[PDB]
Parts: sequence; C-alpha cells; structure tokens
Amino acid sequence: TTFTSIVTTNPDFGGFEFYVEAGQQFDDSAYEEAYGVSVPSAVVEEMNAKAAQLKDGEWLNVSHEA
Amino acid sequence: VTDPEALLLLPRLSIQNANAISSPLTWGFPSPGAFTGFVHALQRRVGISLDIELDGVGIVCHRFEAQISQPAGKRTKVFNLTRNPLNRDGSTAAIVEEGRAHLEVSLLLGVHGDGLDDHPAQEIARQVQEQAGAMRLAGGSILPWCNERFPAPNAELLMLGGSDEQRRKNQRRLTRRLLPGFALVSREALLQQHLETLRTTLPEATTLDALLDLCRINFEPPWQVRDKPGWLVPIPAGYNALSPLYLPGEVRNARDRETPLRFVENLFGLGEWLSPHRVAALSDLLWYHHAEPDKGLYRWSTPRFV
Amino acid sequence: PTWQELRQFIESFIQERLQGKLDKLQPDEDDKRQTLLATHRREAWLADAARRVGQLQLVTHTLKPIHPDARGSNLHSLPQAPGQPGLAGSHELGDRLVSDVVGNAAALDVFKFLSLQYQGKNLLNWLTEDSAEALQALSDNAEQAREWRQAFIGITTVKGAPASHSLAKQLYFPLPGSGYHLLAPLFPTSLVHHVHALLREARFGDAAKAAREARSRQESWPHGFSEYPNLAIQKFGGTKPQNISQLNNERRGENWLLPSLPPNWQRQNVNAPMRHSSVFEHDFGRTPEVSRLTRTLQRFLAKTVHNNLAIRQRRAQLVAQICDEALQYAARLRELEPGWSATPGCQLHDAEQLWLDPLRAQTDETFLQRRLRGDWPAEVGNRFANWLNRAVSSDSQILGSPEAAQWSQELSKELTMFKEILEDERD
Amino acid sequence: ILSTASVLAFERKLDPSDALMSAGAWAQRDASQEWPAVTVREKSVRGTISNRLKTKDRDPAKLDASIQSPNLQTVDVANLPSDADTLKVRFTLRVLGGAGTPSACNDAAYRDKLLQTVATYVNDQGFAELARRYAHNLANARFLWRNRVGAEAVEVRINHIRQGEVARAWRFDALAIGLRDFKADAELDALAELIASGLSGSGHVLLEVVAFARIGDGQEVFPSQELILDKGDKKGQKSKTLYSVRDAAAIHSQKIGNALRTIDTWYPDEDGLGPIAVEPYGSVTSQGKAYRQPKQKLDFYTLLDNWVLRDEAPAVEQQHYVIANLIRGGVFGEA
Amino acid sequence: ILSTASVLAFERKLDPSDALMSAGAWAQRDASQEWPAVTVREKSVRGTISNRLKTKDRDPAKLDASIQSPNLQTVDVANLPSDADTLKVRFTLRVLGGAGTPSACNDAAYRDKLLQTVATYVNDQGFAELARRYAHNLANARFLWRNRVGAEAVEVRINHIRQGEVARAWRFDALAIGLRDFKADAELDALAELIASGLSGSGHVLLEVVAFARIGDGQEVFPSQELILKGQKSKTLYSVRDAAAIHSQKIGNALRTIDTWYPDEDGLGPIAVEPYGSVTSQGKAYRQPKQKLDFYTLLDNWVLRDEAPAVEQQHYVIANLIRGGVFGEA
Repeated sequence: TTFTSIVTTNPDFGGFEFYVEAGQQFDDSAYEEAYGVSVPSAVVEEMNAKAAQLKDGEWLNVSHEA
Repeated sequence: VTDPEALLLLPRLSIQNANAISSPLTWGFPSPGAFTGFVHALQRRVGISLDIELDGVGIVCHRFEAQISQPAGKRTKVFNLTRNPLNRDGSTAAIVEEGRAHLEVSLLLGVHGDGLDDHPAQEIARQVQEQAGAMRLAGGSILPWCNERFPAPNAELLMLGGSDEQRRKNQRRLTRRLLPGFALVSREALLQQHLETLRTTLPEATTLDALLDLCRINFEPPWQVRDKPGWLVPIPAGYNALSPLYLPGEVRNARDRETPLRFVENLFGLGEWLSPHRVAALSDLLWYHHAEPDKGLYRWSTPRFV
Repeated sequence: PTWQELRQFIESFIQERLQGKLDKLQPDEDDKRQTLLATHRREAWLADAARRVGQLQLVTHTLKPIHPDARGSNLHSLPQAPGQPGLAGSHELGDRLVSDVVGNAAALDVFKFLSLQYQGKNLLNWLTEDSAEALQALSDNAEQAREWRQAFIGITTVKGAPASHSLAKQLYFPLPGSGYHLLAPLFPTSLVHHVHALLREARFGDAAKAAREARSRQESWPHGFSEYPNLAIQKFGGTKPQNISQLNNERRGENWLLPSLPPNWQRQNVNAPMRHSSVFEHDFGRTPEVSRLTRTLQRFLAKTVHNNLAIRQRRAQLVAQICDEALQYAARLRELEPGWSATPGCQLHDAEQLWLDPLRAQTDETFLQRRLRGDWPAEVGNRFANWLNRAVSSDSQILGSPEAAQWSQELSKELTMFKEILEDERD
Repeated sequence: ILSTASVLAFERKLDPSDALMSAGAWAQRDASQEWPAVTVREKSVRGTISNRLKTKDRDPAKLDASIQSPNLQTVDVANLPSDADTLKVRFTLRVLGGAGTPSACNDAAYRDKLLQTVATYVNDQGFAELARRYAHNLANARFLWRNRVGAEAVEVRINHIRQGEVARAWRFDALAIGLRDFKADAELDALAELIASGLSGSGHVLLEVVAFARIGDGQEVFPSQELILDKGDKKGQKSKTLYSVRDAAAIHSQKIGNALRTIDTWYPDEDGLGPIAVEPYGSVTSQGKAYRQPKQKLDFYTLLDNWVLRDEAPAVEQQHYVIANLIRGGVFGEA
Repeated sequence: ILSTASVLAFERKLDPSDALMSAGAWAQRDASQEWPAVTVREKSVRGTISNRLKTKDRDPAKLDASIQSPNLQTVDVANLPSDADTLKVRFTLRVLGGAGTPSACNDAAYRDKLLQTVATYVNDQGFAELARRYAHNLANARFLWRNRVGAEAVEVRINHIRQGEVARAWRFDALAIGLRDFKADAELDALAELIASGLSGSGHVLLEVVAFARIGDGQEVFPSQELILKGQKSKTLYSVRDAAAIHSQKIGNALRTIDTWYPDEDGLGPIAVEPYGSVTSQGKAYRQPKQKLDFYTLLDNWVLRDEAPAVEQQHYVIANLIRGGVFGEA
C-alpha cells in the first residue's frame, strides 16, 4: 500500500522489478497484471509526474511494500 | 577413493552458528560439502607441512540445535535471524534469511601419507586439532573448550593393524569414543532402487519423487504409516553443471582470476543418519569428493559404504 | 501449422490487449484512442515488443535469492543427466518446467505474448524451430521478421558477459589431480517451484484433504496421503517478494525446505534413578522413540510367508534399532550425568552397573572397579530380553510355528552382538 | 591503474561465543562453576494500549472500547532466582590473527597493495590503540548490555586459556572503568598486548571473559531477543522470545561482538554517544542514523580506497578505524 | 521546527521482581525466612448457568436442558495451609535512575530538548513528590492486590539492601496508611528521600519489600493469573518454581497508582500512571485526548513548543517517563 519510487539510471534487470522507460508513461494495467495488487488512483498522477519529468536514460522504479 | 592408512578422530567440536540451509530444498544439518571442504582446508593448511593427506570426513553429530521457532497456529517452522546494520541512509536493510544452528560433531579424518612415519601420531593429531581450533565448519566458529571439566584430546588410529582382533578392538574403542552421535552416510543405491520400485508401480516417475517418498511420513489406507528403514534424509550430494567451464580471467566478479568458474546447481541425493556401530568398519562412512569435471557432476558421497 | 491461423492468433492477442486497454481507459476526450490504435494495434506492437525483449529473460536458475543486491548471471539452462545413479535434481523436468521470468515487469506482455499456446505449443517454441508457420506470421517482409525472431529467441539467453556478484556464492571444488573450480551455484527456481507444487498438492490439495478426512472417518479410501513434518519456511524478499522473480510472486517467498535433521535434534535431558520407586520406573527409562519403535514391532505379528521374508528382515532391523538406541541411552547417561553416583539408597537397581561406568571407577579405585573388571557385568542383556518379550504378544500362531525359531535366532544373534559390545566397557 | 577488487571479504577476527548467563550469590564468585543457569520461562502480560493515536482514533467511544479489548501477550522473561543476586555471564573469545589478509580478493595487485598497506600500519603503529579499546570493552562489561544499567558492582575476570589451563588471569572493576574513557591501566595494557599478539601472529589467542553483575534478588536479567518474523496468529502468539542456548539464557555472539567493537570515537560527528560500533558508513542502530557518511570523506570504503589505491594515507585515527573495520570483517566490492 | 522523534524508547525505572508468596503464622513474622511457599494446586469446579441469556435461550426447555448438563472445569487455586494465617509476599524493588534519558531516539535535537526539559523539571523540583507517592504505594500494600481487601492486619517491611546487608530497615502498618490519601510521616519521608536519591541517580537503591497479610487460617490467596491456550482449565495461576507468585508488572502497576491529577472527580482516588490514563477494570479512559491532559499532548506541548503544563501534570509526565514505554509515531 506504500508505493515508493526512485529514479534509477541503470536498472536492476536481474529481478522482477517494475521499471518505467524514460520516454514512456506509467501503466496501471501492467502493474495490476505483473503483481497482484492494483494501483490506487491517487498514486497514478504522482507516478505520471515523475515519469514525464525524466531525462533520457533515466528509469522510474515503482514498487509497493505490502 | 583410496584407503586411509590411519583414521584421525577430531573430537567433539562445538560449532555455534553453522548453516542450517544445507540446500534450496533441505534445511537442518549442514551439507557434507562443508565438512569435506573443511578437511581440504585442514590439508591445505597443515597437511602439506606434515607430509600427510587428510581425506574423508565421518560426520557424527553428537548434538544439534537449530535456531528456529514454530509460529503460532502453523505446523511449519521459521528461522531466528540476526539484525544486520542499517544502510547509509538510516533505514533497516533488506533482510536476507540465513539459518543458523549449533552443532557438536566429531570428525573422522582419514589420514594417509609418508608423514605418519616421520612424526608421532599424537603430534600430528595435536597439530590438526590446533589448526582446526582457528577455523570454521559450515560458517560457524569452532568453540575451543576453555575451563571445562577436561579437554577432549585426539586419537590417530593407525588402521594398519597387526591382527584382525586388534583392529576390531581399536575400531570398537573408537566407536565407544564417538558413541552418542549418529554417523552420516550417503545411501544413493537405496534411492535408485526405491525409484525402480516406484517406477514399477507407476511409470514415468523420477527420482525426485522417490526422494520425496523416502522423506515424508506417508499414510496408507486399509490406517497404517508406511514404514521407513532408518533415518533417511535428503542431502545435497554435490553439484551439477549449468554453464560450460569458463576460463580463469573470463567470468566477471569471480573469487580469483586464476581458477575456472562454472555455474552450478545442487544434486539432492539421499543420506541416512545411522549409528556408528552399525557399520562394523569405520574406514567406510567417510565423505570423499568425486569431480569428473568434463561433465559437471562435482559430487561428494561416502564410497565403500556397502 | 499454417501461417494464416498463427497470424490471426497474434492479431487476436494484440487486439485483446488493445480492447482491454480501451475498456480500462475510462476515456471520453483527449483523443488517446488514435495513439493507442496506432501503437498497440498494428505490427509496430511487434516492433516495440521486440525492443522490449531485452528487458526480460526466461530463466531456470536465478541469482536474486542469494542476496538481492546481486547483479550477476541468470541461466535458462537445464543440466545434463548424471550417469551416476541415485542423486538428481532440476534435470528431471522434461515437460513440467515452469520457467521463471526475470527482468522488467513492465515488459511482461512480451512474455505473455510468447507464452500463448496457439496450436499445441508455445509461440516461443514455434520460434525456436524455424518453420513456415514461424517467421512468416509476424511480418510481411522476412528481414524484419528474422530480426524480430532473433529478438524473441534472445529471451532465453544470458545478456552480457557471464558474472557472479561479490554477494553471490562461489565455492572451490578440489579436482582429482589438482586445482579447483569456482562453482558459483544458482538458485534453481523452476525446481523449487516444482517441489513447491508437489508439496502444495500433497498438503492443501483436494485429493489429499479427502483422504485426510477419510482417516478421521476411519473408513477405507483408494489412495493415501502424506504429511511432510518439520518443514521450514524461507522467504527471499524481505517485505517485497515481488522484486526477486516471476514465480516468487506465486510462492510469496516461501521456499518450503524439507528437513535434513539428525535424530538427536530434539535434546532429551538425562535423569538417573534416586529412590526405589525411581529405580522401578527408571530402570528402563524409555524414550518416545523406543516406544514408537516397539509399537511397530507390535504391528508385526501376523504374516504370510512371502510377506514374512520381508517382515523378518524388518523385525531384525527393528530389534537392531532398539538395541542401538539402548546403547546410546546407556552412552549418554553414563557420559553426561554424574547422577548415577549422586546419592546412596537401598534400591537403585545395582545389578545393572552399566550406566555408572566412570562413576564407580574414577572415584573408587579398588572398591567397585575390581568388581566391574573381573566380573565384567554383561548380564544386563538378559534383563533387556524381557523388554522385547514384552514387546511381543502371546500369539500362538507363531509360538507353535517356525516363526518363533526365526525370532529366537535373530534375538540370540542380536543379543550376542549386544553382549560383545557390552563386554569391553573396561578398555 | 590498480582498480578496486570486485570481491573483497575479510574473516571476522575477534570471534566471541554466546554469553551464557547463570546465577548465584556474590561473595562466592570464586567458586562459580556449579552456578545454576538462568532459565528463560514464559509469563503472560495484559496491557492497556498506549500507542500514539493518529488523530482519527481520538474518539472517546473507540478508545474506551479499545481499552476493554486489551492485548494479551506471552513474553519470555529471564529472572535471577529469589536466593541469588549475582549474574555470571561467561563467554569465550578467539583473537584469531592475520588481520589484514582478506578472505577473498580478486586482484593480486590489489591484494599485495593492501597487504603492504596493512603491514605499513602494523609496523608503524601496531595493534596497540585498537587492542587497548577491545581490552576496555572486555574490561568494562559493555557486553553486559542492559544488565549493567543498575548493577551494584560489576567485576570482570579474564583468563588467557592456554593449551589446557589458565596462563594469566585478570580481574577488573567494570564500573570504575567507564563506558566512554579509554584510559591507560597496567593490567589493561597487559591484556592489550595479549590481544595484540593474538591479532598479529598466525595462531588464535583464547580468552575466557566472565562477568559478575550484582543486580539483586530475583530481578530481571536481559538476554538477547530473537528476530522472528511471522510470529503467527494473535491467539497463541509469543510476542517476545529470549535467546537460550540449552535451557540457559544467553546473549548472542554478534551482540557481544558489537559491544567489543564499540571503540569508534573517531567519527566526525560530536561524541554525545561517545564511542560507537566500528561499521562501514558507521551507523548506530539505536540512533537510527548513519554517521561517517559517504558525503563526507570519512567512511570505510573511501578511506580504504584512498589509502590503498592512490596512496593518500588518512589520519592515524581514521586508519585505526580502517584496520578495526578489517578486524571486524565484512563483504565488500563493486559490480 | 523540532518535530517529535520516530522512536522514543524509555527504560523502565522502578524495576521490581516477581512477588513470591509464602505462608506462615503471625507473631512469628520475624522468623519468616523458612516459611513454606503457597503452592498452586488444582481442583474441580462445577458451574451452573449464571450469564445473561440472549433472548433466544430464555425458553425454559433449553434452559432446564442446559442446567441438566453443567460444565466441569479445573481451576487453579492457591490457599494458605490450615495452620497458617499470614501471607508473606516478598519482592525486591530496584530503583534505577536517569529518568529523562531515552534508551532510543532518532533526533539529537529532540533528545537534547527532552533532556533539558526533564533537567529543568528536576532542578525546579526534585523527585520528591513522585517518590513520596511511590513510597506510599510501597507502604500501603496495594501490591497485595486482592490479598489486601479483607486482611485483618497488613504489615509491610521494607529494607534498604546495601552491599549484601540491610542499611536501614522500615516497618509500616499498611492499613493505617490509607489507599487514597498521601499523608506525611517521618519514616515515609525517609523512604521518599531514598527513592528520590534512587531516581536522581545519586545512589543505588535496592529495596526488599516484604508484606505480611493476616488473611486467615486456610483462606485463599490470589497470585497473578495466566492466559489460557470437561477439563477445560478455566484458570491457570502464576507460579515461578512450585510457588505462587504475583507478576512483576502487577506490582509495577500497583506502585504506579500515584495519579490523582486526572481532570475528572477525585472520588475514586489515585489511578495508575499511563498515557491516556486508563483503568482496565473500570473500562474508562481518563485523560482522553479530546481534553488536553493525556501524556502525549502534555509532552508535545512541554518539549516542542514550550507550553509548560501545571506542576501536577508535569509530575504525571515524569511519572510516565519513570514508568517507561514505547512513545513516538511512525
């Protein structure tokens, strides 16, 4: 229920983490499909404001601590 | 693989935080690879100086106490952990679950070489005990027996006996010395023949099903438990190749850049905790290595058990 | 096997994705349907999916269960079978591989796209065997079709140079000649998922719960069930088990380790008899294990002959285990507790003289040590035989048959070895 | 160029055991071999709630109904018996040796450079400042963690256990030796040279550190508490599990090691804490705050890299910290 | 801005022991070192239905049918012997000191402000009002919880234990010292000065509190009761080593009944010092956070924004710090 976020330059592609591409947008359907939990609608605009404000080559790591 | 000329007995070594996670599928007593790597460390550290060759370990386990705890309302168990340091930011680190256990094992190191003739038996026994006193067995420190009743010394039993009766006498004298424990052997032919009978009953059954069938207490309806001979356990019997063998300076982030690395994966065989006088010859029940490195199959077992 | 049905199957999957996006869009304005139908509908979905494959990896042996700040190598490789009999693991899975996915979870639509079961197998398995049905559906030009096929095949390959982090495990192995191998083991996660599926079916399955209730009915069922005691749970992600692997979402952590425990993993404290009632109730001192072992001998009375061969071997094994547990009880009682020489009394069953070996010799030098070395007290086995005659019933179907002869011969040879082990307590 | 070894690992020198606590009477501390062990037993506790309400549960009805459904726990307690006022805490300590030789290192150039660096340190200023502070944390009973806060008198007896017997026996007053002043004392200097000769030579020096805390009759002693995630359902839940070796309360090995390593008074922040534990990014668990940050140039990694790679030798206090972090052990290395 | 720390762990000062109970005859209370302990034994009880019915069990048929099949149980009782009439409840109380220093805190500025606040409290007024009330709760035997309510004559002996010997011995009549009035004696003020020196860190204070309660021949005494996991075992009593005992937190709760400053009426008398000051028997939480008199708003107004409360309320705040607890938000 605690949806943290961190802008990583190199992502950790060895585990099953959710990385948003710099020139892309957050996808609530992909987060509800990959992990079981669904994203609350108040987290989505914060993740959109973080994902749009991204330099080229900066991934957005989104993870919940439930 | 070869027969030991003598049979050293490291006495009851107290290990305080051994590795309870022996393998991805087995918890409990640590893997026999820890003990074979321990005797190879002993050979690498004092075996070259005494001109002997310490091969093989008989694992006896007088006492075992896992640092576990059964949660309330659950039949299964969970591991008591430690508290790692914080990060550089002050938050609690991501916890990784390492199972700790307290041991008390005594090891039968099979000693053969040209150094039994140069030095006395008690000298090389005392020197490998002093070298084992500053070591660790499965990740856990060997407690050094201070200020107790009396220190447990060693006995290097020269297995080359003048008679059969004197040989059986000193084997019985050593078995009385390592008696309250349980020797660990590898009984893999029993797992293969149980796989054969399982495949006789139902086809295309593999030996992981035979291993699990030898593990569990399964019930049969007329209700009677299917009986098990002895204390059969699942143990990791070495490793198996996943990648081809890489060159020394080829893989990234290895331990050293002079030893070939190969990505591996466990091989869960079957073990059997049995009592020390069920074997009638202690020059069996010792754990050696079998590599065959072209194929993978880096494995350890007790050859010459039956 | 024709390319047209594979083409329309892929288009149906893409259109199902677009219809799910449009249904969960909640849109009324902003004209996002045009951009979504330009991107997630045409064969540019295959283009950005083939761009997305390098974020994923099909794996069978991940590294991340070993400490999760480890950026190493994860392998989708099945080991070759050992020629040595007995031991095996993770090469038995021929058609039951569950085949974990690591990488960016935002690119999971690529794995869901490669895992569709179109004709009789996965689309990925269609793409490994280069056929007419493969490498014609997913384009109209064979060049970008070959490029996207080479992208989709790369979901099961190691990306980069091989590596194993400093937090990973890697272990020297002494070769027969000389030298070592570094042996970095990887966590077998498809094997762990297979054993986890077997354990969940045998514990929480319906075919096992039915027999478990039929045991409580005390009725008769066709098949039995298992129990799996002393399992330990090991979870890998601390609070976030999502960040390890794909199947570590299904088993939320929860490695479910089997027990490899020595038989003395339950510490039994030692007690020596003090009084006469203590010497009557504590001459034997029978643990739960020897009662569990004699209850199995009590269930070994009736037999048919072809079953009586294996029953006689099992009866020999059980009497061996009972005699050996008696030897270990005498060992740990004589070694651990000085309570055999704690107090004097009138009745302590002093005819035993076996559970007080250092108690009457290391203090009394010539008093009782000369009455234990010349006498050599081994008459405890004759009193111990009364316990095993109490373990058997009064069944005259064996007492008036040759089964009493086989029982007496195995008891005599086993008390013979118990006597010669008990004879040399003096050395 | 001498880049950093991608695998570094140092074996833990100064390896203590579990501090087994057993109980008895003062003025027979000299006959303390048959003292009965402090056993960990359970007791039940009712509590009325006292956590901070989050400004939404400040209703009188919800709070009044919440103090009528109290939490019912089962805590483990370790108490001295009613006829015993002294706590004998007894552990062993191996001071192993080879304090600069790593347990794992990739580069032979980095390994030889690090060994030359540590040999330069040991030749210039040996383990005489570090071992004085380890001998102080042995001498004052900091390893008595909460068993020290109101003790009447703590007395620590350390025996250099040789081949089978006591070679040299010390006896300290652990309340006169403070928890934040590393002064010089003659018996403390002899113990410091013993831990020095253990840390220098190839053989381990074994000590037996026995501490007696005159707490009081029947009072509570505080062994270490086991980190159990997944306690289970709240019905039969044991909310506090004290560590016991074999029906005998004990402090963990890493807790005694954490009290022995509390020698670091060289961190750039002010010493309101006094000495803290020697850690890389030197962090105090009770404070929740990491001193010796990498933002300043005073953590273990940057001091070690400037000392080994580019030959910038730090201050003598910071290289005391670096070598005490090597004696502490660790797992290091980049990707 | 000085926000509140996210961990505030305060140690328990006034650390008692498990109150062992023995048994003997009065007028040989002076030779009560070898008195036999009150053992917890078992007995069967037989209950009829006496609870309130839920309007569906009021049919006389099911009522008589459930009376015809009554419930058996097996309670634990601890009674005095048939030749003894006095219950010797003996515990030791160690007064630690260092009341305002937390054992764990995140902020150094908030910890320093809390230390300055408790220090200016102590310099303005020592631990003299608190230790007088702690000395009264030792003198009147409220730690005898239900063993006091019908006792003929209670006598509490409190000995200051120095090295191993008694430095100064007290002897109070626990029924003359009332349960609700905090008067002033000479010996109670000497005990208050001793507990004041214990809480100020200016000495080591280990009291051995022995309380003799003349209940009666063979009567029932009440140790603390455990929680329970035909023979339903409806009551499990505390016992340390074959000897009934009162829990240590029960004795600590009886020593902390010093709070007569709660804003409601003082007809009840002193209640236990707790944040949101509550009595679990009466089920009522005095110092509710709507009124500005719970421990948390008083501490957050005294330390953060320096709105210092009245003298009584800061006595209550420092009594909560002496009690100890888990303060701080998430």
